[PDB]
Amino acid sequence: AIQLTQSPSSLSASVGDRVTITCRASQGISSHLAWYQQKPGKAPKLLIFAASTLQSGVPSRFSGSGSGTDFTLTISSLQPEDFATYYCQHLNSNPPITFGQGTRLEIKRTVAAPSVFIFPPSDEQLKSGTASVVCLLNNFYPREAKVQWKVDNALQSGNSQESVTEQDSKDSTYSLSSTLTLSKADYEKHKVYACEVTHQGLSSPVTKSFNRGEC
Amino acid sequence: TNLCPFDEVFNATRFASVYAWNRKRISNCVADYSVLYNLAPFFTFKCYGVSPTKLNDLCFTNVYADSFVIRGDEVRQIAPGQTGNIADYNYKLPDDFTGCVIAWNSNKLDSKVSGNYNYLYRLFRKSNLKPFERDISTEIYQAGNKPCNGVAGFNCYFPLRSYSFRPTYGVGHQPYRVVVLSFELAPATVCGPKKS
Amino acid sequence: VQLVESGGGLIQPGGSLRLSCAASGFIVSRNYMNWVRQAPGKGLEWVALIYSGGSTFYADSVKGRFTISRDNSKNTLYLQMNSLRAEDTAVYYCARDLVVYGLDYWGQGTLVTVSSASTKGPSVFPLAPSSGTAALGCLVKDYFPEPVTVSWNSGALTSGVHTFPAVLQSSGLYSLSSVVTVPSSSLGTQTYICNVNHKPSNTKVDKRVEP
Repeated sequence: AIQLTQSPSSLSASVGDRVTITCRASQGISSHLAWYQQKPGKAPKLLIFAASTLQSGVPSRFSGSGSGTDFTLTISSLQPEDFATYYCQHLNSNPPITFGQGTRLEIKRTVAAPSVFIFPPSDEQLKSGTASVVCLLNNFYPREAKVQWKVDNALQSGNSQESVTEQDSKDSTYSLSSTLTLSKADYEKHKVYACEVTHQGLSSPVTKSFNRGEC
Repeated sequence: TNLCPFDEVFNATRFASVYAWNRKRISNCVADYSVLYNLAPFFTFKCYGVSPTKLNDLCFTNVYADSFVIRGDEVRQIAPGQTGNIADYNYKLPDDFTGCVIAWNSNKLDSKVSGNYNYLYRLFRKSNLKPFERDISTEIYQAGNKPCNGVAGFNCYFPLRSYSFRPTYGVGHQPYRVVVLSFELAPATVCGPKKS
Repeated sequence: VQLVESGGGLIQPGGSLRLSCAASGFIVSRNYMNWVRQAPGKGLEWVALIYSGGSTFYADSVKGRFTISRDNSKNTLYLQMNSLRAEDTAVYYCARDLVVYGLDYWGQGTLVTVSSASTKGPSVFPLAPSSGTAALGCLVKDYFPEPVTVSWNSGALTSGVHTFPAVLQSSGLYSLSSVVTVPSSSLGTQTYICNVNHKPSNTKVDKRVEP
């Protein structure tokens, strides 16, 4: 049936900027269109319906614009919390309702380098049969950060496994979690366990390390 | 035996909104359909419980011509045993319907470029319509347990919507005048030419 | 005011499952109600629709296997799912529909995850802080399927916490890790413990974090 396409797919913008997302329909539908906001891990929230009118309970910096076959959501005074994925919908009177594929809106901010931390396994865990070292990079920007595990200054690959948060609603900062996983055999074969963070907000790669069976 | 005022139903000025459909009663006349040759050539024509060309050679007690405007993509619901907001809250044919359905594009007739907000359909209704039932009320629809009584508000919705017929639209969205002939078989008073 | 749903989880391929979403502020027997699903990290996909007068409609991808019901008495809407193929894995949302005015109220989500794999509770291991602001937390290893719920002091500690997206180890098992930054001046007096609920296996587990 009708087809809805949003542009752009991804989008980065700085607080206070006027941002415009667009929704294009492959058929002129008069003003039967709704805009939805979906913050991560949450249901979507209706912002705009009738393609221009503002739903109740929604901030006024949301311009419902467009008509005919091309529409734009314009947020004017961009805000940190307004990081979400933005969807448009065909408000059709007949069943098969369709949404756009969505736009991911990422906030831009100033460089902030990560607090680094490192957590040797638990004797609890060691009693099981594997061990799990864990490095952590807290509250930084931008996403792009290099984490290098070193084990007696020998670099490890393959057993690492990173993981990132969603940009923060309050401050727009990511946090990262690396996890080196070795059997207790390979674990006791080494003494120094280090984690070396290279980031743009750091002038020199920070390291945080411990020693097996110490402190 | 005289002719039937079909041309008076089609060549008729304008049609009712689907929710409040017209029904002209027909009795004492002859079923000649070549009258309809001339119009926007009236292309969509399907019958149920009766065969085409067996019509000029049949007789029924009473005959009804229901008329209304709907948008094109919704014409598939004017048929027995359909669902959709039209087949359910505006105009329902019975499952055993015997009769014919006729529909022509009226984009040239009922589309203002400013938008024709005169054609209306019921959007909100508690229950389905019984076949050949008409709901005219514009009572405020109570979507919550909290009663509405006049105020259009949250969980208090007025139940009709304009069709907004614009000539630009993709053809699914364009107006269609529709006439539904109900063939009901008392002494018979509506027959075809081959029985005059 | 509210729409609250329940009934998803792990289930084999070909199996069957019945979601249910219950309503506050409006009777479902009076409104157009929808089930919309969202595949993991994919977009939105409409799935079923029930009219106030009971007429149902389905997306082809689910036609003839799903059946969207309701119960006027309990004021609740259902979604019975049979012949469950594996592609059906997603978050399932119910929603109230005001057709021309949009879907104004939504549920919270329930995750139907359809895999031939076997449920498996996690295990929790502490992350003792570095003996300014000293960070500490919990690890949660080798469980299935998603998700797990993680709280710090049963909802007390909420600022500066970050819980990480589960990663899928080569062992086909998830493992994630929650952390918080607290003042260095509280690590010996204040007692910190994370709470892990894993509904899919009935695995509720608490464990303290000490230097």
